[PDB]
Amino acid sequence: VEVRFFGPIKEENFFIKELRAILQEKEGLKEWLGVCAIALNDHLIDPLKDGDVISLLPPVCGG
Amino acid sequence: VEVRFFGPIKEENFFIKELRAILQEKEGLKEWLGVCAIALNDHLIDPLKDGDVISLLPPVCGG
Amino acid sequence: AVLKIIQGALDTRELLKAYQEEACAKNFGAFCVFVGIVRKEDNIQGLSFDIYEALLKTWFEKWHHKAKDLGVVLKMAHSLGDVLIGQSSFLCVSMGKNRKNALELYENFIEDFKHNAPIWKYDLIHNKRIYAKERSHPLKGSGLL
Amino acid sequence: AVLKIIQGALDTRELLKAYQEEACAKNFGAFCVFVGIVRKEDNIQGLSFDIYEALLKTWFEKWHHKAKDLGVVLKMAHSLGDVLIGQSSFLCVSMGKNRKNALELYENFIEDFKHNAPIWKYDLIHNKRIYAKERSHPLKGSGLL
Repeated sequence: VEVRFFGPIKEENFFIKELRAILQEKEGLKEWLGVCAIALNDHLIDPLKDGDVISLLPPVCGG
Repeated sequence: VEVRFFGPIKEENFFIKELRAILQEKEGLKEWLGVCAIALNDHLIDPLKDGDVISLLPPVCGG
Repeated sequence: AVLKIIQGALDTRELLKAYQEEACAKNFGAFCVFVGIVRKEDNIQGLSFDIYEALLKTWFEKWHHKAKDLGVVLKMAHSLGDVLIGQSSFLCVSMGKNRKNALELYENFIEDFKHNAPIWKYDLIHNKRIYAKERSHPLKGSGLL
Repeated sequence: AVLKIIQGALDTRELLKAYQEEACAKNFGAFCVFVGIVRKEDNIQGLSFDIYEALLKTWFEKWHHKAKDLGVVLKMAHSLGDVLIGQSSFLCVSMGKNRKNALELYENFIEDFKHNAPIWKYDLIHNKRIYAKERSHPLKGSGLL
């Protein structure tokens, strides 16, 4: 899997329920996991496979 | 009093409860009195004095 | 000016430019526009309008000032007389610091306008005006007499 | 195109002209526009935007097609990167034959857009971007992990 971080999040994208625990141990993400929504392959969710890309989306403000 | 007729109404403005009865006898107005609102001196009503102008307003359609 | 009554078709390009410049000069962040455009229905040549100008002015001035109390600039322009197919006959803008009040007034104004502005519409067919009775809206206090 | 992502400030003059020409070519009678303009707050230089383009495209395509089912053309443009004070960062149009559906989609779209479009806003201060956390809106399914 690839993990990408959109908007304000500082962390660089990388390639490393068992996705939660690992992101939950990165400290640059403690600010974020409480408020971020997640897209699996460009689709918001609320299964996994090879080459799946998981995207973290902080609160938005278009306009 | 002056009586003015706005929009589609054909009648020419002229200068002649006792206003109702007289307009109710003009035949060019039978089409109209049922659906027309009235403005006394540019103000819609739902008393009288000299130089008062009474305006008949048929259904509207701006835009 | 707050209300513009124009003979014939509106110059929407010129009006929109002026309104926007105002939006920028007043440091506004939200700009809502509506444009009513005469469309070809059947084989009409266009539409024609009569306006009760004195009453239109006062009616609109109440909306302008209700808008101002909420921090919103509300202005409009409307054609008088003939407007051909493809040309604009009505334009309004609601703009302000924040989108919320500007959008609310915009909705509320346009709906009130359709039903209450003292303006009469005719289809232009064969160079003749045909009053649009079926599509029209009785003013408050209709059938008084 | 249905969705335009523009580097820097929008050319609203050019976009508005093109949209109107479309309105006329499609014989439309109602034309609703919204323009979001960057205003000076405190002493910011302007705003800056990041966009999740793939998701923005799909999200918007659903709105475009919901609009089309109702006889309404709905299009938008949005800036990417820096937009200075006085410049436009967002523009949308809802147009069609009749005002009723066009106005309803316009209202509904703009509100959904504010809360759901995957776009991130920063204040430009001292040549630095400051994320606008307090003013932002959590996406559906926030705090999944």
